[PDB]
Amino acid sequence: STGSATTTPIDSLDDAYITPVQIGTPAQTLNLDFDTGSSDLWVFSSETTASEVDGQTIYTPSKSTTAKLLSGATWSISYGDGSSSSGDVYTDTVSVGGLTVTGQAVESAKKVSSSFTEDSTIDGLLGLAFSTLNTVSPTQQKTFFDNAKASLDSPVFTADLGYHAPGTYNFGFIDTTAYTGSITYTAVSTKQGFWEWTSTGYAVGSGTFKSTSIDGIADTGTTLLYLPATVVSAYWAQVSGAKSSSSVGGYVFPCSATLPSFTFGVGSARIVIPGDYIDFGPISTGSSSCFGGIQSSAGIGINIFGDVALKAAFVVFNGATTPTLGFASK
Ligand SMILES: NCc1ccc(C(F)(F)F)cc1
Ligand SMILES: NCc1ccc(C(F)(F)F)cc1
Repeated sequence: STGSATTTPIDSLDDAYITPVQIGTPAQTLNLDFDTGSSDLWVFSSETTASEVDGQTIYTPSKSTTAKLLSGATWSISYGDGSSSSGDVYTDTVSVGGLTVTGQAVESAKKVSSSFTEDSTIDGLLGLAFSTLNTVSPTQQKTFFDNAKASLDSPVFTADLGYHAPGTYNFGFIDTTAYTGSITYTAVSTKQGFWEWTSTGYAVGSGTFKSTSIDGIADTGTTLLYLPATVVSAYWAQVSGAKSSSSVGGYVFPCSATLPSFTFGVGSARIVIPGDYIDFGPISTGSSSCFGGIQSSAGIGINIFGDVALKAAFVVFNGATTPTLGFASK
């Protein structure tokens, strides 16, 4: 079997992408944030503290004839940005673009952090990292991808994120019409539960390519590109007037500047991020200081190839017994 679903940016800056997901019988359609950096499928629900819901579409298990409460199971998650949520667990039927999984763990939020409440466009998250990171206790649960793997034509999914435009998540097949040239595959380490890989280096604009190993994770659930301080300093040094601002919390630049592209290596291949992808607009309404899309990972502890990098490529998440990541230009 296969599945295909359109994913849409939630705002004018591509801060996140939402994809419609059908849950329950009859279907309840929720717009979920597909997150290859986490492994919980959790949703706003009829059980969520009422004051913590502000416009989200909620999952109502009591209206689904296929929902079963997973007795005694709870979940609690904290994301690298400080957001968090927790609740109890149902199993139900979950469908993504024609691909159906029965008995999927659907984690019902009882409590969500403020950043989720204020995001009226995101009804929940669909985790696509490895199931070892799932937070359900006392019995760990599998991700949607792990549950679907056996019935998929090929144990893969692909991310084709758009720049200020819709894109596509495909499950079980590779669309050879969606990219140019060849796909370059690179080894993945699952030892931390992430889609973790090693980039072979970088270039700033038309500068010389620097061969150097950068270990990081492919994370559709993170907006920006977080790289080591040496690399990030080399990039912003090429933008007149750019500086790291402690009050803002990262590199800012004059909104009148033109940004250079950023190239990152995948084996012997190169993915080029156009400079416009790195502009995240004014730091406050009406400001002439703009926020940069490439930031330092020094405070994080791991390098993150977030949406800024991934949307410049066609990305294959190969969940074979030896997992790999594939990157192609598009
Ligand atoms: N998108 C999920 C996510 C968020 C943060 C991290 C961090 F910070 F731990 F790297 C990993 C994965
Ligand atoms: N990386 C996972 C993640 C995704 C979105 C959010 C937000 F935007 F809702 F806060 C937090 C954490």
